Amino acid sequence: TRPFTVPNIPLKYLSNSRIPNPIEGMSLSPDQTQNVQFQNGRCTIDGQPLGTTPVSVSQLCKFRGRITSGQRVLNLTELDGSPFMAFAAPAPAGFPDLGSCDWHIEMSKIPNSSTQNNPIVTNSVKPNSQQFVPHLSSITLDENVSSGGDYIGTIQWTSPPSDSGGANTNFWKIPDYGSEASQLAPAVYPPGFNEVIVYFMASIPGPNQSGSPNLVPCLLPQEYITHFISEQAPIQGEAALLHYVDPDTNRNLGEFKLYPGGYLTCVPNSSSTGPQQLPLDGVFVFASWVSRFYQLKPVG
Amino acid sequence: TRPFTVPNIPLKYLSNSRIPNPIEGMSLSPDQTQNVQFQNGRCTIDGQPLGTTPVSVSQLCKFRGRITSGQRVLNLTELDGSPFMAFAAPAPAGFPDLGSCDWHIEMSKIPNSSTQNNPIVTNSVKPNSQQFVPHLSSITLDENVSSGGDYIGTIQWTSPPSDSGGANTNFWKIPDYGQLAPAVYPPGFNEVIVYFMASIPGPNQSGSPNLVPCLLPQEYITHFISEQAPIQGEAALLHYVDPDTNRNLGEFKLYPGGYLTCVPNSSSTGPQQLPLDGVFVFASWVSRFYQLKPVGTAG
Repeated sequence: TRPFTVPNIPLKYLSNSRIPNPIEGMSLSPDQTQNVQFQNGRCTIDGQPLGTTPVSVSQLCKFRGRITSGQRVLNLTELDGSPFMAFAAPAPAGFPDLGSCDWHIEMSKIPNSSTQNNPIVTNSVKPNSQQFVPHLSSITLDENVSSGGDYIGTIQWTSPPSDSGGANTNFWKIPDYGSEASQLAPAVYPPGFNEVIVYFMASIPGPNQSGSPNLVPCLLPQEYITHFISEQAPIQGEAALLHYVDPDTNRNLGEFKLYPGGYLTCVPNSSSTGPQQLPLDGVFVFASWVSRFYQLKPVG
Repeated sequence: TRPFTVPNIPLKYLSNSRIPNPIEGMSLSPDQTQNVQFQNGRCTIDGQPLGTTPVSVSQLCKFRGRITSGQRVLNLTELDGSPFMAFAAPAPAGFPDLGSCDWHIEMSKIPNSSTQNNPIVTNSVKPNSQQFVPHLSSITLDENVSSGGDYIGTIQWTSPPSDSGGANTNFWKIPDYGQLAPAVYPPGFNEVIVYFMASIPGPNQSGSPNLVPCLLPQEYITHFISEQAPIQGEAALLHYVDPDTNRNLGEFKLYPGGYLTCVPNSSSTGPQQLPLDGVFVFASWVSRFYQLKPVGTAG
């Protein structure tokens, strides 16, 4: 019976699980009653990935598809060029889940066949548009692509969403996949007992209305998810009790519950306080399996 | 004593350890006896990173530094903005080690303070140029930078090196940094080093796939760093296993230094022939003299 483990690595060295960028911080949701329905960075702690969650940071917040010369319709594939059908997920593995914003994308043809010239095409996507239908293997870009072929790309930068009545960037949202998308990873809610969900923050370039850090929250560092996928440790409680340990002094900085559904909660010591003030060079370590009744020591 | 293990994940879901890009293939070197001296994707199998090798794909083939408005000199820090300690490493952790090419980069100021406009600045670096001195904590870009500040970026695309008598792109080579992980040689007994290939955008003179080689999947390196399994022989005998049938598809030696080897069954055949949906499984610790069953189709 394989014991449950999380990777023995300091947080500051681990990747966000919605964008392939280093974790800079832990944060609460602006409203702490708020639910999230992220499709990337979703994994049960016995190693079942949910929604669009890929295995590797190398497949995270990427898209692949065929576009016809001088046209705007990207016909989406899996990132290996395999056909995608949404029988089990809302979009291909890795597909971005960055809601309430415009995507300014970069991409290039695969494989390379060129002997000179810049292979990079920049373009943009309004995921609130009606022909944003990744659930049907299709999205339409804003500008025509001169050279047809097999394109792999990523979100280069984000901006507040178009045709939204001047709404700000809001990375706590996900896109509409459907037009109806049925295979979504379920929303996650704060599960009672004074507990709030903890989010791992990373920056992506892009302007926003406040001229502030452009931060994407996720539920779990990607390397945790890859661990769980390889390990497949059986769940033997209603939640996994975790310590955020300073690896130099061996001292516990905070008690946390990691629920079987793959989200982490804590009790903040106040609103002036919480995992926001914790250093980034701590290590999460499994203590024991507890019930959901289990009451945590306030953090901070 | 944590027994030695390798992640239970098919190769095709894993990342290159020199570029943050999915593994597409295994390949031998152009001369199959040639040494390599990659600074990224270097890690002992008991979990010691070597060279610039980062822990995460998130930090891989990336740079950060300060630029003054109207200058070309990028003064390097670590990726979190902390000073580069020039003496522990050849370059900040995750700094690209792609030699024998021009780098066409993209970068942006961190943190964002902007309310409109595109934040991406593009630019060029000749790593073979005079002022490519990362060891001395700076590189010089080809184009002036309008707007000074703290920049983080990556290699967007590669091209054959400038000022090189028209040499091709050679991803088997590193730049001169101006404390290197040591060179890796085939160890003998007709063993060749096995390389894991990923695509980065860019033209080459062959007009063919633009593939970077690396010694280990990054997820393998991250596991070793977490597990720190003690080394209990001169080599970790591995099997490349088809997880559907438990079929053994080939025997490999994983050296403590962090390179994989096989014996190719002929000059034109070997690991390049293997499917990418296998899993590497630790079998046993063996002596460096252990003779591998040759891999690949018989002559």
